[PDB]
Amino acid sequence: LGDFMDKRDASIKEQLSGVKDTSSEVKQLEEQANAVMRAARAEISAALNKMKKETQ
Amino acid sequence: FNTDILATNLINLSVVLGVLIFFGKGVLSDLLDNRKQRILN
Repeated sequence: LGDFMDKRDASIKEQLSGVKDTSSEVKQLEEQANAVMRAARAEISAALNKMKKETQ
Repeated sequence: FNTDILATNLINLSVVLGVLIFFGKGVLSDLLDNRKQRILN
C-alpha cells in the first residue's frame, strides 16, 4: 500500500512537472520564433540598405 | 483458548466502533479527498 501511495503521488507530481516542463518548452518555442522573425526582417532591411548604398 | 460469551464486554465497544467508523469515514474521506483534489490541481 505504501508503494501504491507513492506511485500515485509520483504519477501526479510527475504530471505536474511535465505540464510545467511543457509550458516552459512552449515559451521557449515562442521566443525562438519571435527572434527568428525579427532576423528575417532586420536582415533583409540591412541587406537592401547596404545594397542600396552600393547601387547609389 | 476457548471462547468466553457474555453481552457485557462488547456492547460498549460496538457503539464506539460504529461512531468512530462513521465520523471517521466522514472526516477521513473529506480530508483524503481534499488532498487528492489538491494533487490533481
